[PDB]
Amino acid sequence: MDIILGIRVQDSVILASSKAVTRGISVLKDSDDKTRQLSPHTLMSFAGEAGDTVQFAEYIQANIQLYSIREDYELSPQAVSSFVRQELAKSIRSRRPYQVNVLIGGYDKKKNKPELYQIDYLGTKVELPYGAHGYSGFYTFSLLDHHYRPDMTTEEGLDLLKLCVQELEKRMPMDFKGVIVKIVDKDGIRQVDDF
Amino acid sequence: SDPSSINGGIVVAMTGKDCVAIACDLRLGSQSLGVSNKFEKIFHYGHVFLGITGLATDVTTLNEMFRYKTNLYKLKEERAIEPETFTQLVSSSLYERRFGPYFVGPVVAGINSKSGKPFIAGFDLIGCIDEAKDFIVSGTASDQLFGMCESLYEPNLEPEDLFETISQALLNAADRDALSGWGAVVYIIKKDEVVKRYLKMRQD
Amino acid sequence: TQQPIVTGTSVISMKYDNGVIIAADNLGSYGSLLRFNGVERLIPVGDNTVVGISGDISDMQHIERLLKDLVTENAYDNPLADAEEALEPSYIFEYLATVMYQRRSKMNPLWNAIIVAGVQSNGDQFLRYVNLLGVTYSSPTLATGFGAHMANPLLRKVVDRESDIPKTTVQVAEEAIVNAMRVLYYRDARSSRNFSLAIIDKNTGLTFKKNLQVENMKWDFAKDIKGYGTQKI
Amino acid sequence: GSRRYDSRTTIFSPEGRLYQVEYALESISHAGTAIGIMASDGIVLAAERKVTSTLLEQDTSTEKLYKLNDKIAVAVAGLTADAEILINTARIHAQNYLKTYNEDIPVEILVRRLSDIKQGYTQHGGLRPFGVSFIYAGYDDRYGYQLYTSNPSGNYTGWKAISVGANTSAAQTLLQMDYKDDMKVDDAIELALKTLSKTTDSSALTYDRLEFATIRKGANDGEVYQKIFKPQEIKDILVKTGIT
Amino acid sequence: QFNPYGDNGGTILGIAGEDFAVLAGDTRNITDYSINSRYEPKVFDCGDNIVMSANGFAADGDALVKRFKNSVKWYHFDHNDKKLSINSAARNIQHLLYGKRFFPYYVHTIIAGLDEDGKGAVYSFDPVGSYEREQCRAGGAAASLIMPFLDNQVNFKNQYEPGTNGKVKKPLKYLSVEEVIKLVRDSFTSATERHIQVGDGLEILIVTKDGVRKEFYELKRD
Amino acid sequence: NNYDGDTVTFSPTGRLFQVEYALEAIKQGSVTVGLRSNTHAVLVALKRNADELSSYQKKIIKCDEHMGLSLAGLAPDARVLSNYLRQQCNYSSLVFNRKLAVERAGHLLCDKAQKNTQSYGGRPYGVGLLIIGYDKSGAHLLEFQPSGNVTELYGTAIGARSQGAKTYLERTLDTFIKIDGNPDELIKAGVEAISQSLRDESLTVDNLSIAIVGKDTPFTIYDGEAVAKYI
Amino acid sequence: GYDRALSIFSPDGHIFQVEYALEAVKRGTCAVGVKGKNCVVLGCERRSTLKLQDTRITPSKVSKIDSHVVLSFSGLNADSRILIEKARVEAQSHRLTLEDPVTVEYLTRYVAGVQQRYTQSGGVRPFGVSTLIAGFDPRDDEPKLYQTEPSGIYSSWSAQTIGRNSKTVREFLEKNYDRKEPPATVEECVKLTVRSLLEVVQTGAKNIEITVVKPDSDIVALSSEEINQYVTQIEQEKQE
Amino acid sequence: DRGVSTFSPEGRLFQVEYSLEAIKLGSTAIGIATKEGVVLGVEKRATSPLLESDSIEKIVEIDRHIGCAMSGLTADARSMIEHARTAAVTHNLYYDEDINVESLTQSVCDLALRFGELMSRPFGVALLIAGHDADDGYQLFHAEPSGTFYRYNAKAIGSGSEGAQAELLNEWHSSLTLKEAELLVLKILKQVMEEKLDENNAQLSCITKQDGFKIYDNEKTAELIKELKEKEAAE
Amino acid sequence: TMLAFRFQGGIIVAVDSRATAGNWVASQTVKKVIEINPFLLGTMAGGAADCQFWETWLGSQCRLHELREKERISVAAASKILSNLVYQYKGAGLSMGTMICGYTRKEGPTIYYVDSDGTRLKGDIFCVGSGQTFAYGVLDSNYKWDLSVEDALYLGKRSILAAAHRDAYSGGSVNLYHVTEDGWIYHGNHDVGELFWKVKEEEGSFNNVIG
Ligand SMILES: [Mg+2]
Ligand SMILES: [Mg+2]
Ligand SMILES: [Mg+2]
Repeated sequence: MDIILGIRVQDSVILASSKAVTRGISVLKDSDDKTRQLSPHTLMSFAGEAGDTVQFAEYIQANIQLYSIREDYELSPQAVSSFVRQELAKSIRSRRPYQVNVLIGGYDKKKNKPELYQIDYLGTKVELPYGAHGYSGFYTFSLLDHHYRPDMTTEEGLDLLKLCVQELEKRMPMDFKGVIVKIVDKDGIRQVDDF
Repeated sequence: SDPSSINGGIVVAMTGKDCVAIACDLRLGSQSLGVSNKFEKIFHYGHVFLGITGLATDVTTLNEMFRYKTNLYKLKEERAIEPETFTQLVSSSLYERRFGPYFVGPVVAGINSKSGKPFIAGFDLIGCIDEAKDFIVSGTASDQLFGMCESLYEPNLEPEDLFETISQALLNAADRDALSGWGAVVYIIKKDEVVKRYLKMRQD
Repeated sequence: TQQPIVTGTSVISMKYDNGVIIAADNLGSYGSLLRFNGVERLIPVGDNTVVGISGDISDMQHIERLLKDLVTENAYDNPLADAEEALEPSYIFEYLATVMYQRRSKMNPLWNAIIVAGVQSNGDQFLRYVNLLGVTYSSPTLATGFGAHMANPLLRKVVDRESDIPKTTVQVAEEAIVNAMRVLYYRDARSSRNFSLAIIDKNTGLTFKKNLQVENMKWDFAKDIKGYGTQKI
Repeated sequence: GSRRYDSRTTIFSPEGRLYQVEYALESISHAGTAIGIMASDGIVLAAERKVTSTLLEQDTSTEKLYKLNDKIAVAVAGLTADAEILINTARIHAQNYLKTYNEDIPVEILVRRLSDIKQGYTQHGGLRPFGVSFIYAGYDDRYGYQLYTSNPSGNYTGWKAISVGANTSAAQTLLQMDYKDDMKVDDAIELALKTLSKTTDSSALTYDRLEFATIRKGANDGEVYQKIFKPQEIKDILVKTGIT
Repeated sequence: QFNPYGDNGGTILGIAGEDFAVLAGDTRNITDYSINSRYEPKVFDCGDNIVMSANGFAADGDALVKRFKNSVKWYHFDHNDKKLSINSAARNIQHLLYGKRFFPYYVHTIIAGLDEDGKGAVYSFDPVGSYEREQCRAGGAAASLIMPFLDNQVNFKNQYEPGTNGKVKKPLKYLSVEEVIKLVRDSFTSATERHIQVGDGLEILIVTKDGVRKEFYELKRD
Repeated sequence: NNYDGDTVTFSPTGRLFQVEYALEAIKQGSVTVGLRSNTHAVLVALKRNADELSSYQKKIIKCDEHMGLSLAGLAPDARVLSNYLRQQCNYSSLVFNRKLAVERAGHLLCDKAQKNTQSYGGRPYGVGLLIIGYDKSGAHLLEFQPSGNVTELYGTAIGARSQGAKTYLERTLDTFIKIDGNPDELIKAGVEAISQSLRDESLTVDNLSIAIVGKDTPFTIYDGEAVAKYI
Repeated sequence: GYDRALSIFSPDGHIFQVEYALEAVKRGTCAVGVKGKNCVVLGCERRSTLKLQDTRITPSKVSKIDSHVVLSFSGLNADSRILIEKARVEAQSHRLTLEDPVTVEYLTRYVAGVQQRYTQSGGVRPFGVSTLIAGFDPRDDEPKLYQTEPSGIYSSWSAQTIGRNSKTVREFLEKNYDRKEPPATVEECVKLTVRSLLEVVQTGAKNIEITVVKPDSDIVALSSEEINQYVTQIEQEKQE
Repeated sequence: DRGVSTFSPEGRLFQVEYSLEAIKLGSTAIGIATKEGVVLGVEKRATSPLLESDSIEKIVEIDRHIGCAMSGLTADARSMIEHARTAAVTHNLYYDEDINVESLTQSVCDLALRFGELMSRPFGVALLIAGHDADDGYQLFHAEPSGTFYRYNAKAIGSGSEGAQAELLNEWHSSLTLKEAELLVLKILKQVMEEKLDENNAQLSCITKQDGFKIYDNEKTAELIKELKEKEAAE
Repeated sequence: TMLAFRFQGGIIVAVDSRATAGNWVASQTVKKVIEINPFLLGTMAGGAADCQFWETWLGSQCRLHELREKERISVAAASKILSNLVYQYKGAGLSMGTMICGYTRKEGPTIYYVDSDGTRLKGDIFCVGSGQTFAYGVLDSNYKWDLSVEDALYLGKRSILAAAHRDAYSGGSVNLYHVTEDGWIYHGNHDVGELFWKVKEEEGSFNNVIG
């Protein structure tokens, strides 16, 4: 798919993901949620080749849910991100690689810290204060490099995210039909229904 | 397209008097786009240091792999691996992927704990060992580093002088490369103390 | 997938009233080089079948061995190997046809065009074609390569349809085959003057003729041809 | 055919017991006693080497206490060769977990994995089980200090204090008598050595007949240190506790 | 490079009547601009009152027919000599074709016979197994020449009733076997005139409750 | 005794007891008769029922248009072997455009049964077969034993009380061999032969099973009211 | 590979290896399952021969297969882990492909199928384990309780017990459990489950484990003190 | 010990003969075939009153036109049913039609002797496979672990089989109605069962051409039981 | 051209009938709707064989599900069996565009778009094929949740007609299906050659064409 953004503020991680699903010359759906809850305090957004994206996300989801049940324990975001990276790093030298880029936003309940990980289809992991995949970063990183401060409040993070989406809506050629925004904090995961 | 120059980055190592130095930039990018300015390329397993340039997924993967192997080595041997031995391990590990290689340019640096002799070594992506006395270079600005090192370097430099030489070799080489820079780290290594210094450089 | 190296050109054949005739020159070409001048491309199987093969010679030699092995295998635990349970032309063909199509389906063909000529137990004439693609067909006249283009037209003037077969004698049929072989020598750049001819008759059996030559050739008129248009001398 | 000579190692008795497991446990009951004691500020591992010689090179010798990673160690009771097969597997499993999740393996997960391997040999394959019982001493940031034991059946359990090998019945009674929950490592060290000193089949307990180890947060600030005791260090702690 | 496929030309035609069915096909076999055979049967009786033809690449066509005939034999063995219905045969052929989805039988297959209510039936297949019951279907080289003629003369397409001027269609009256055979012969005569791969001879297999009958007709040999 | 635990063990007198026990399963099976002339070959089989509510177990299996057999012993083993024959008959047709010779069919069965008698883990087949067929050398009748032994015969019988039918055929040898171009009389001789193996029970309409193959006669099985003619 | 047929029939038509696997279950600690009107309770015996145990880390007897289903067992402990693992994997696989969590019946059918497979596969012995599988189907408020055994047969139970002295506690449940009116509340259901174990257990201290499963993935394990209050109230009513 | 595929001196496979003994210990199952349909009935035999009897599934649907009842080690039947269902559906996929009851039964029986040293032992369960097809009409088969299957007009398997079979011998005739067959299964089940027959410890089912295979409700069977009691008291 | 949309009265499914090989019209009588069971429908677009084969196969898997689970298969589960299958063949060259449409108690009326690329999407409206854009125009401007079964059926019929007219690779005839709480209901084959002139006259549309 197209645009997926992430921003880590003081006490939460905010993921924004486009709603459009274009298959050729037609916009098939304008309400697609490009994300899966891996665990109560870990969310993964994704974008790449059709089919592979969802197949990969649900495969990762299942594995983490299996781990949670076996150990009666939630893995740290760092641990989940490392598991995901290894799967993609394994995948890139396969017969047919997963063509999927992901952002993993999680709140570590042990350290009481939000964490944002950006991983591409090659298995290239980086922890960031804010991240993006595809052409999104080309427009948004300049704004983020400018207005972001690490002690921001979730509301300030959302305002800065609106600034990013407005710039994308102005300068990007493709109509991505707005974004679904989700916040990950100590209380878990919730969706901002008005954006 | 060329895997060795998608992410970009550089590493350089030098020998001094009873000391070695290894340095790297902090950039990680997706071609023209700068993504991270905290992607370190130097790792260590005990007192042996390993710098890795090239494709970032493989840099991360190999680090995890050599951590794996050096941890088992230590449990069985009941001692930390030495630079000379680790160098052979890196070569072996890389050549086993001869026809499906990791796209990297590793650089080993360290001091033998028994002999006290400084040691550096470089490799190609498939295991060929370049065991130089003076210096080793790797990355997208290796040509630049070769020119800087070949002119700036002199043998038997003291730790604090060696720092200046390797720092200026890296900095000025990175500034002539589009895919390198965005910060830099320098490790100064002595037989039983290691100092790590982050360098102030231009962020473009 | 390969490419043919040492090759054999046309194999021509036709039915007549009491049997079938088949013929093929004794050349093994190596591109434009006429390298081997003593190659037998008609291979008899028993006393009732002759298999004529064109195309790659190394593959021909392989097929030759399969047929030799087929006879051996048919004799095993077979008291009627020289009688009721002897190899028929139809059995030999279908075997080859199976092999050819299997090999093309593995994308590793036997680079040949084969004509199996023979006479069945009930005296019926057998004449069927198979090639590297596993393509099969039967006709009163069959020819491979250049023979398809030049021989068939001449042989079809003798036997144009099924009803012409009982009207065609062995002398007339052999005459047509020998004439066709001459024509191919005139016009095929990969033919030789020397050839082998085989007759399988339901009465007189298998007659295998070796060391035949193209004769009664017309060349004298060449002396009168001068230049390419305007030249008189 | 070959059926004639098959012992059938993986079958139930009429009573519902696994013959080979029961006999492997009988084998282990003759092995040198190993004791594990868990305290609030660390874990103690103590073990007795079997009838040694004066010509045995003790300082380079290891038959009882093994290191799985920096956080986890094991005490062995049974066939040493069998134990080393499993130990190398466990070491690899810990490294696999570290590579996958970039975190040190939780103690129980490692213990479960080895215990599952042992279980497999009792249910399928037709091979004899590993004649080994482990005491796992380890630490992680979830449960803190943990003691486990596994045996040839592949069954594992958690403990505050536990013994394996010879004279476990006598040893377990002595531990049950003197163990308390608010106990500390230095006290646990003393309890372990006192228990061995009473249950030993030898005439006297000496440094050359012992292997000793501690897992302490007695490492500079929030981290854990493993200490495999040297022969001279075992000799000193024997004098300190007043056994020699 | 080796090309495992070829084109043996030919053309086939199936027409379903009210209580009969026909499957016709020319007897010419070719490669490029040469004739291989003027009489090489292409339409086969496969048993159980089913007729079949796999037009296109003859090697794949002969292989498929051979394998289907085999399937009929084993259907009798495995299911107590039960008669294989035309609908069941069609589905079986879909699986034969799709079994080679990634290395196809390069053929246009048609089968004809009677359904379980005794009515005429024709089924048409593409090279990779898609199939559909039809009243009328031409296949092969000259299919593009014949089908429009059949749309017009069998289904009365674009034909209306005089006097009404486009308001009332021509009613779809049923055709007799003698009427169908006329349309088949005219179809192949016309195809022979304008298509070089069509000619030599026409062989028609007619299927009724009484069994399978054959009819042969000469075609132009040029 | 000590040498009957598996098929891989000779006894001290050189006997294979597992094979002999498999042979015993045939003797427990219901009687079936085979006989031929120069033009036709006939199978006659006495089918056995479990009780009055049950059907009568089928005894005859078709292998090709020109070949088939009757069974006595373990029916599932006959299904395995008949399936193998079907495949071999079919391989001969598809590859060589050649109907499989009855003698060669016997050789293939012999070799398939043999492998089960020399290897560990497996077991011998627990069934006897009577194969009839018409090929290029005329009519044929074979007797298959799961020891591997296959024998071409003019006539024979296998199963319980088969000795009575076998003696009858041994007397009638000169008569029934001459029954050429008359299928009904050849079947009559077979029905009369199998009657010599009956005790207490007699041939009823759902009891009797007959098969025939010949010069211009495909292998066809007759059951039910189709065999009432011969009762 | 090792292909030896260990589970085979005997002259009297018994598979002794499967029957000896049941004897291993008979040896195992007692487990009990009781379903109320809007809940299911799983009770489990802990033999007090093992003190100095660390109850934080010791494998608990009741295992969550998913957030809405639980599994307890009697028999070989090591064998039970293999079934539990397979069941947990199948639970996630079912969610992945069907987009809906397993029904309690489906999960039971799977575990039972695994147990059966080990009774006619070469080179393997049967599981020496019987299980009690309990929970609530997705978007359903009807309680579910199933039992499995080494042979692979499974069935649904209003109340059931397995393990050592299960004959005694089944005797108790058969006279005390009324089908027309099952334990209406969580209290009544837990009380009846504790009562049934008290017929066999010995001391009501740390020897009884109780786990209550309610609809919509509401699973909780009772503590020592909470259970001890039931033990106290039961005997005080008994003194009369 | 001895081979799993060993022949006895009498010419029987030891393991097959021993599995037949296990089937004799199983709960009774009865099948009766008529021209109006085939009826299948089973004894549930719950080991305890706390066992919810409706969870006992000894009668099973293979396809819309084929049902199946079991007796013996019922856990062994699950893979046989799975194969039967797959075979039935697969044939419909390949041939766009229903599969013949005999062909279905033959496919199940092919599994039977696939044991050795494939599965480690024969099946310890017998099946009554009942169904309908256009060619041979209403049919009832008895599939054994020997690989042998007999067709039956009526058949009883399990612990009360020889007593029930003798009763079916007298009672069955070619003009039985479906209602008469239902009562007849109930009558014979009640005779051979240890416990008193009711709608909770016994289950009925039938297969008809129109409605296909149906397992009877406990309310529907209860009425047939009451109808049976009255007609037996009628003389 | 094929469409499917959710509304008050369940689901409407409408498809065309044309099949082409290049510019050659191979068939005008193709059945692009697959009756998987009394409650499930499957639409076919792309490769004729791929769609036919794997959707009839899907019906075998759905039948096996309800035999094993004694319960009707969900539209979600049915669609995912097909999507997981085609995903295994990804790269091999399958060509499929399908809508899996059905009704269950737990889900209500549901439509899933399944694709040979592995795409599986739930939604209210879908149009697939070479003439999908033409159908979308009519649908989007006239769609409401509160449509009568009669009006919804017409909208679907009219949206295919729109595409049959403009798209060269669409046409022949229109097949209508209506899926309710009690299953699907076929609503006839409608020849475009007669439907066009009928709609033009009655609706007053298609004023560019002369008739
Ligand atoms: Mg820059
Ligand atoms: Mg022409
Ligand atoms: Mg158009």
